[PDB]
Order: sequence, then C-alpha cells, then structure tokens
Amino acid sequence: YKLICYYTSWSQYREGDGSCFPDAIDPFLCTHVIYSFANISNNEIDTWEWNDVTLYDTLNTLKNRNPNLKTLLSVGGWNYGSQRFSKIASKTQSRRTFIKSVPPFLRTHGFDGLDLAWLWPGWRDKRHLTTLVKEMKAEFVREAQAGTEQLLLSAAVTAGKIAIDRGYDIAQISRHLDFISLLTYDFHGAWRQTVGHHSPLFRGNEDASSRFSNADYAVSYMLRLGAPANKLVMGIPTFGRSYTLASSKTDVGAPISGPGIPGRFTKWKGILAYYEICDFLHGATTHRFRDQQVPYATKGNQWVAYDDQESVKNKARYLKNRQLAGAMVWALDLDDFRGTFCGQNLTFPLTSAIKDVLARV
Ligand SMILES: *[C@@H]1O[C@H](CO)[C@@H](O)[C@H](O)[C@H]1NC(C)=O
Ligand SMILES: CC(=O)Oc1ccccc1C(=O)O
Repeated sequence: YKLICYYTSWSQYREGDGSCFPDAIDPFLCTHVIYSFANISNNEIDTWEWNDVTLYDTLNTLKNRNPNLKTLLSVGGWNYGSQRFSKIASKTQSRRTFIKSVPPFLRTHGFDGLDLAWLWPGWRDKRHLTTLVKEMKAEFVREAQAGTEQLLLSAAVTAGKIAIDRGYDIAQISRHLDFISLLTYDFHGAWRQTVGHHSPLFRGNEDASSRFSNADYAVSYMLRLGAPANKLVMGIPTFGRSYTLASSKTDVGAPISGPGIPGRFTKWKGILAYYEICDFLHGATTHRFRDQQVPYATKGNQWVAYDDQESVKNKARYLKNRQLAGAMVWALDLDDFRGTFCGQNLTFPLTSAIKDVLARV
C-alpha cells in the first residue's frame, strides 16, 4: 500500500516551531513524498519560491537515507489560475512546450515524477485534461528509452461530484495515470451557514442535505466511473477547519458567523494545523459524529471539525477493505511534525497511525 505525503513550500515561513523544511521529514514514514508547489512560465515547469532549488535538493537527499523513497513535484495548486493552466493545455504548441519541459527539469532536481495539481478544470477544459495526461505520459514513456527508470505521473483529483463531472474524464485518465489522489476533505462549503465536517467518511443520519458529501460516496463514484482500485489513493486531512459560532447552539446545523480565528502558527482564518489543534483541545468539549466517524471540538465561540488518530486509522481501515492503492495525506507540515504538541512524544502522530494500519492484516 502506497502512503502518499504532500509537503508545502511555504511551510518554511511559519513562525518558530511552525517553520518546517523538508529535512524534518522521517524518510521511512511515507512511500511517495510530493512537493508543492511548482509554477509555470514561458509555458514550462519552473520553481515557485526563491529557493526551491535548495529545498528540492534537501528533499531529494532524504532519498540517500531511504534509497527506496520516491519523490514527485506537483504543478499549480490554487495560488495559480485555472485560466492559466487551461490556457496552456488547450493549445497544441503550448501544451507541447510545457510537456517537453518537464523530464529534464524533473531529472535535474532529483524528482521521480510529476503530480498534476490543476485546481480545477472547467467543462471546456475536460477534453484537454485527457489530452494533457495522455500526451504527458507518452513523453515519460519516450524518455524511459534513455536509461533512467520511467517517470511516475500522477494527478490530484477533487472529490466533489459536480467537480468530477465538470472537468475530469476518469475512465480515460486512469489508464495514463500511475495513481489518482482523491481529495476527500473539502466536503463542507463556505456558503453553508452552519457547522459541519469537511472530511466525513459516511453521510450522517441527521439530515442528508445532498447524499454525496463524504469520502465513501466519492470513492464508489470513482470506481463507478472506472478508476481501478489499484490506482486510487484516498485523501486524508491532517488539518482541521474552524468556524466562529453565531450562537451558543453547538450541534448539528448550528448557525455560523464566519470562519474561526487564525492559528498562532498557520496564521490563516478558517484553518488549523493538528499541532495547533491538540493545543486547542485543552479545555474544549469534544464530540463525535457516530454516523460519519469523525470528531469535532468546541470552546468559546470556536467549533472545529478535525481528524484524530482514531478517525484517521478508521479511514486507513476502510480503504484497505475497499482495496484501494493507498492513502494521501494533506500535509506533513500540518501534522505534529516535531511531535511536541500532542501529548505523546511521537513525531507525525497522524501519519504514523495510518502507516501502522496499512501494515496490519
Ligand atoms: C509564475 O508564473 C507567472 C506567469 O507565468 C509569473 O507572472 C509569476 O511571476 C510566477 N509566480 C510565482 C509565484 O512565481
Ligand atoms: C491547505 C494547507 O496546506 O494549509 C494552509 C491553508 C491556507 C493558508 C496557509 C496554509 C499553511 O500552509 O499554513
């Protein structure tokens, strides 16, 4: 079973103990470590940060410790216009320039493949997303001829039913892709003027407002659309989402005034790291959606839907039974990487719990 772990390039700026570089990463933790993010310019893969070349090197040296670890580089992400990506993929010469540009860049910096983080294609874009993956793969196949082991090509897919339908032809891209990472942690939109869990496993017996907002639906649907199990990786959040309550009402359907306050380290409204969360838990009221098997916390006018070791193992169990390829972790820098915030002296608590589960019978 593959354990695919993402690392973010900006994690480095976070203040104090939030500062995370790639040298903090335990080399036998994951199987595939992906580095976000990579930019495009002059229609070809380029770096984002001012010192990615150093960081790439720091990552791809961890491979000296674990000769078997594989490392990919992801392209795009959100801080990067769909319109931009779309512009490149929709034309035959810009799509070819960019493609032609990857293998050498990737080989220069030690990466073993490319992850396509197109934070999402429109419906006019679906056709080119297929053409882009198809042609991209063909290039990795033609450079394999030159000695070095073939470059892995993976894609990052959203788990929202409308989104999949809009810009992804699953049956077609699953052939050309080495694995698909399904983003099962964005199941609770902004508009929702209430609390709710973003990465629930099951529906929720309370009042199905759209039988589709959970990992289980999303998984069935991909396997239904034709993505083989041996190619699916379920996405597991290592972070939580906070919201500021609009009343003292704290359970299902509770009203919401807007996102929760910024964390001390992550400094972003509406989101918290697991290390920031273990700290928040102190003097909080914890609960659990029996139905959806995921926890949430609450203190003051702050309510959080998050993922703990039990929930994360429970997901890691589910996907084994489903016989999927493995799990994907949205982010390493957001797990308790120093292992100094969550009680037990264990670094990467959350990602370790899974790893353990992937090796059980
Ligand atoms: C990446 O590409 C865009 C357009 O190619 C360029 O204008 C911009 O400076 C780059 N963005 C970053 C964050 O490097
Ligand atoms: C999604 C993720 O990686 O966490 C964040 C989300 C929004 C803004 C900042 C961060 C962060 O990395 O600190």
